[PDB]
Amino acid sequence: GLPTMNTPGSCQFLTSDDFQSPSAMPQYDVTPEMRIPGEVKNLMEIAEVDSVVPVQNVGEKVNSMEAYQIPVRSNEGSGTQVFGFPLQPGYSSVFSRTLLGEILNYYTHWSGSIKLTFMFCGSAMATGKFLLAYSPLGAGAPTKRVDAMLGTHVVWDVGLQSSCVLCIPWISQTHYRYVASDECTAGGFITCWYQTNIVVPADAQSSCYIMCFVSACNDFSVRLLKDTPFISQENFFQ
Amino acid sequence: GLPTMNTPGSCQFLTSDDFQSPSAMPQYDVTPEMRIPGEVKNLMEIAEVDSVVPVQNVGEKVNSMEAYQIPVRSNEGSGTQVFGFPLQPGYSSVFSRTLLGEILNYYTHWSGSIKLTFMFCGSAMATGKFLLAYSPLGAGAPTKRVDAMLGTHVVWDVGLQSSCVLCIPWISQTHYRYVASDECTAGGFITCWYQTNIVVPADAQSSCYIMCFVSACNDFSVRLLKDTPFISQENFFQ
Amino acid sequence: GRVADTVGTGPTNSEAIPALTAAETGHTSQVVPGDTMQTRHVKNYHSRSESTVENFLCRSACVYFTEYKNSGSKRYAEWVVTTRQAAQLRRKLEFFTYIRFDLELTFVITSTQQPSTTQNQDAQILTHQIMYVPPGGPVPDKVDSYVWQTSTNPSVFWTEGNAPPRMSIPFLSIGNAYSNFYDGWSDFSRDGVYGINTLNSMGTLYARHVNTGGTGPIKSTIRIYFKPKHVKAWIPRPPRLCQYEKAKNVNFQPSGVTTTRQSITAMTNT
Amino acid sequence: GYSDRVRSITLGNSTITTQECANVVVGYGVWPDYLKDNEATAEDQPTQPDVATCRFYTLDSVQWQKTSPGWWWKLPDALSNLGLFGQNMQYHYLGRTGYTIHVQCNASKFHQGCLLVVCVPEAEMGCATLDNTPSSAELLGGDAAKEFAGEPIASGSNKLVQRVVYNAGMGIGVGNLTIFPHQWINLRTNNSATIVMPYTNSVPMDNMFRHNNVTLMVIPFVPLDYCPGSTTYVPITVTIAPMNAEYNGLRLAGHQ
Amino acid sequence: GYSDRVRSITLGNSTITTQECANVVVGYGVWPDYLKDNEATAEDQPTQPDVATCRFYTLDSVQWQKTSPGWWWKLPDALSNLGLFGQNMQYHYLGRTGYTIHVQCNASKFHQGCLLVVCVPEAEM
Amino acid sequence: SITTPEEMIEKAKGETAYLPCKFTLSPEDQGPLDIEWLISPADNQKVDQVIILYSGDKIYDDYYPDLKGRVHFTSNDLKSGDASINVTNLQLSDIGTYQCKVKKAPGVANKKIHLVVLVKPSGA
Amino acid sequence: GAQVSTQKTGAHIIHYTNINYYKDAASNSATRQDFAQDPGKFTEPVKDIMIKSLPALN
Amino acid sequence: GAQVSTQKTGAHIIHYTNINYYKDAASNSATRQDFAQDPGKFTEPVKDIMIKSLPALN
Repeated sequence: GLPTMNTPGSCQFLTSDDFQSPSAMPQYDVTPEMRIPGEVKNLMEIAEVDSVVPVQNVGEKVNSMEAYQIPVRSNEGSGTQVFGFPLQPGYSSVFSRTLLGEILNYYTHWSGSIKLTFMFCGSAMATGKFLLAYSPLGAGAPTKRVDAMLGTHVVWDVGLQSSCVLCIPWISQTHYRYVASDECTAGGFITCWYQTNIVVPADAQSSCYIMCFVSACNDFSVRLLKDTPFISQENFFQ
Repeated sequence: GLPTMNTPGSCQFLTSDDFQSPSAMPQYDVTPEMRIPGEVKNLMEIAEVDSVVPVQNVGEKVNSMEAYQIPVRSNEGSGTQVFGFPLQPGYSSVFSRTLLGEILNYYTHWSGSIKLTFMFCGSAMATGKFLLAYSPLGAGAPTKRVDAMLGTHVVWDVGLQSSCVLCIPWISQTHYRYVASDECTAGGFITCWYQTNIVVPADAQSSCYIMCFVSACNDFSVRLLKDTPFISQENFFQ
Repeated sequence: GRVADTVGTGPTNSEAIPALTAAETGHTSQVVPGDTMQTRHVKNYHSRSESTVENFLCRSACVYFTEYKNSGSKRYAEWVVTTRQAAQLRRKLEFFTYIRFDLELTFVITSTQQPSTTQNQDAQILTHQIMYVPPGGPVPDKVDSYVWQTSTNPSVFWTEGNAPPRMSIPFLSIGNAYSNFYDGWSDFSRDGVYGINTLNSMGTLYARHVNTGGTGPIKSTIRIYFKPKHVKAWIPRPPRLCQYEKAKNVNFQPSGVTTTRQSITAMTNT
Repeated sequence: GYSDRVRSITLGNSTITTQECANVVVGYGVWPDYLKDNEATAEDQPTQPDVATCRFYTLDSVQWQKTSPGWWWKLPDALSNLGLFGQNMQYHYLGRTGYTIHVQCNASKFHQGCLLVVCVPEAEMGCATLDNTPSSAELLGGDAAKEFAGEPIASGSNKLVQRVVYNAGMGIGVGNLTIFPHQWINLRTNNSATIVMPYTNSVPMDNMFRHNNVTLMVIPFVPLDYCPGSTTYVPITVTIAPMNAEYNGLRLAGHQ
Repeated sequence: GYSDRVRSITLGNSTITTQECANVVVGYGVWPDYLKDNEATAEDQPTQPDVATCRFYTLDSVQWQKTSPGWWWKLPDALSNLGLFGQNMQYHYLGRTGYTIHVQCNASKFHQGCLLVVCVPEAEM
Repeated sequence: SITTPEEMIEKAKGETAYLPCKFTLSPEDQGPLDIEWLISPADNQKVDQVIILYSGDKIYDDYYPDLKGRVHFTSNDLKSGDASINVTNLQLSDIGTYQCKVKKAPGVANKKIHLVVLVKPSGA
Repeated sequence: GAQVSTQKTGAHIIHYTNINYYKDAASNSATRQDFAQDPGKFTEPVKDIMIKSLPALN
Repeated sequence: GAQVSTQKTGAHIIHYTNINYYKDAASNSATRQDFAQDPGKFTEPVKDIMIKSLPALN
């Protein structure tokens, strides 16, 4: 016998272990592989696909299609606020059930840039201009347009090209931020303001809707696998 | 199965063991390293930095800044003693809480030479000369200047260069000495005497203060890690 | 790794003054014995290997222990992972302002039968589960919870009598180093608790009995041992003088800078 | 001829001279510099103001009395209300800087005394009340110096700093503060101390209001003494210049 | 494909888009630039903040009524309370700048009206 | 944890005391939120008595006959980090030590407030 | 892919063998033989070099 | 017939050894180092390429 000595850890079952083991079915011949469309190699490939944001998640609107609709209308002034929410892509109820959010909730750390695409869905006769703004943390969320304008922003002019992209760049003191809510790694604020009005001719509807989409940029990644808080169980199903 | 035989020591947990072990987090991607100033590779790099000695550690003076101050004054004679303490760099209360001492109290053995730097902090109008002396063991500590003079010593003349270095060389029958108190490895004695007087003009203070610093020479080393007697605990903190 | 030799020197009479300097400058003098006395030449072979930062830090230490029972009220243990509840390892780490390391975790789990009146006790062997929940993961609120299903949380299962269970953890910070000290706040208004960040957040450990054994009551104790590995460290500090008071802050009771002796020429301690 | 006691330091539209100096301490051997591409994480283009902010600011003076325990200043915060350095702190999420610190105190050849001048990274201080942590007003002097105490601060149910000098507010031995970058101002040798401090942190950039990452401390080890008929008012004066300053994350002004 | 009606303009952390534009007028043929050595008179080293101040600021909106006579804005002064451009105005004796001005007004294919947009050097009133 | 866990507050009879209990959550704290306020009166030898509870999305009053209708939460939104309470129409017989207990597993925190009520309205 | 390295021995060389078994670096054994040193950043952090045989201030 | 491969390490290489012991592929250890990606089948599944700087519809 070769003289050996067992180390601590001997005979434990660690659920993330990677060891060989004898097969119960010697020489079994697996069914050959087929070329199937849509092969997935990495979960980030899913995260980079756009999905629809439920921005208007207020009261009973989460039990209908209205949660995905952002109201806009012709006003009797300018510069009022359209929406606002925080950059908490895994923890904000705005973001938590998107494709990006559902993947994030299996991880502890996230890093990288994010894209918000907006699509105007009024009639072709409606025109308008909007200010989309991101304000890094440290001073709170902006309350007027003249304070939102100081941060990073895009002025969207509505026309033949129906959609506009706001890029939220990675601006952080750390290389990563937590998926859970945490003030040391606060993300900042996203808001939208009327730059000019919505203007329509007679016999066109003066109320309209915008839709928002989220996805990850090519610089995005996640760390430290964990269990999601979304699925649960009291007994084994039947 | 390869025929093997377990040796004694199998399945023990020895706290200073060095074995591989499976990671609980497969393929996790650590945050990249940053260039941070002040990297430390070896605790001796700390020991070679000077720190202030509490020579006047008498009574309530340990609860003030006076513990670090060595009194000198203009006398009506010469040759009286200024201070004395033993070369017990880990065990003497004079030395035990310095940088050098705090590192020593994690070790069982010490070897090498030591430097004591003195800085005169009287007024620029004050002059004086001092004898700094080390007396190897075997005959007890000197009680007069004429006995201190027989050993190894420096005569410090106070002037534009404000500081003077006494080197305590390694003179021992053994290659190492114990950090704990032990008569077989006694270190000897350090004393300081007035060589001439402190002399000042009128309208200058006739009392003054010296400060002492300790560090290790480039020949110094330590052996056999242990627990320090300085930190303790009755329950887990909260 | 060796220490420096001693150069032999003879008598001297010159303008060179190696032993006179100015400590005001912040510089530590580089004097050796040959500067101030006649010395022989010495071939020194002593080494400094036992005081590298790695060898100084890489020993197992118990950071925490707790208890849980097979019946009654406290059926599982729960511990937020930290180094700041045990004095000996905290003090060693706080020699440095910033530090990177990996960890080796070892668990020492032992059990004791408790006094009772139950007759005919024939307990079977006990298995234990230890689950690690990263921060943000859901936590169990009872010993029989779906959380113990551990689809994505690493868990170790271990039966009494075998070798102690052990696993490695990589450097886990969102920052480029762990910070042992933080002079600031987490909230931008600085009206909160001072000294709190999340650069050291490591998660939670839960431990339970899988089976109850027999009809009698049994209490177990789990001791957690941390050994740092692959260490890098920066910005040395004065070692902690005052005794530790709290786990989450540096609060102290004032104390003298050392202990006393009788007089400034006294050769012994008091 | 030449003398190694004289020194001039020019930054932006400011210059400082001294005729009785010791040397200049440089950090941990590292001179300050801008953050490089292969260590950056924030993606936006940084602003680098470069003379509007990298220049000497002189703070309010402080009196050295025979019983003074000592003083401290948290560094980003000490300059936070002061010039365009303050304005850039107020308008940006993120900032990065080093410093040139210069401490001045002259007195005659008949005065005596000795001060330690130290720059302490991450000087997290303790509360007098063991369960509490100290309030902001107790820790942040804000362009006015904060004072140490001679005796222990009494425990109550307060939020005061445990201020006693021989533990440096930090539960340590004050004589061991020489492991940090430092000089001594010893009245018979020297009337100035200068330390060049590089940026130090566990992250590449940080918020400047939330976190004070270095603390200047000035502590008399040998008390001020003199004889009657000599001048009794001896001030100490600190001047600080940020070096290689950068800012990221522009938005509306404030800290909340 | 392509269309000469669309335009994007990015400065600092700001960007502006438009889908029905005409062209871009450049001054008197001269694009803005820093002052050169052989035309300088002030000897101190200038500060050049470069993204903190060179970016789009949006002013308060104004209503076009059927009887509106028109509006004017003096340029340094319009931005004088506004961001780090305002702060640098407040802390310095001397300043030098050009501008990109962008005026926006949309309405339907059923509205009609015409505005002159002019930039007047030295408009002493 | 809770911001200032040890403090003392002085008010006069007839005025209404604000007892601040503001807390911050760690990312590990993912259990359900529990908020308890209990009392140890100075005059009386009864000790550790619940006065007001909050659990499972709702409040529970009516635990201390003495403070009946005179103990309420001050925040419209408690789970955002505010568990402060108001006591009203203060009299001498309530001088004591109030205790605020916030639970969200794994995390647990408490805060002790020593309320002194004085005869005359005067901080001396 | 074994690596051979020298053991710690006394003065007045003998070797040992290692093979990594796991897929992550954090599983490896400790790094106990890094004996580099650099004390000059803590001692002597001065802008002007100070030659030991000369006066420090002139 | 040992295979040597690189471990997962940090950025600012170290190797490990494996030998298969069993006769079926299904006995081998997991395949944890396959880092290829191909998101263009899910993003951009359009017949006509869309150049990012141009209008999408003309």
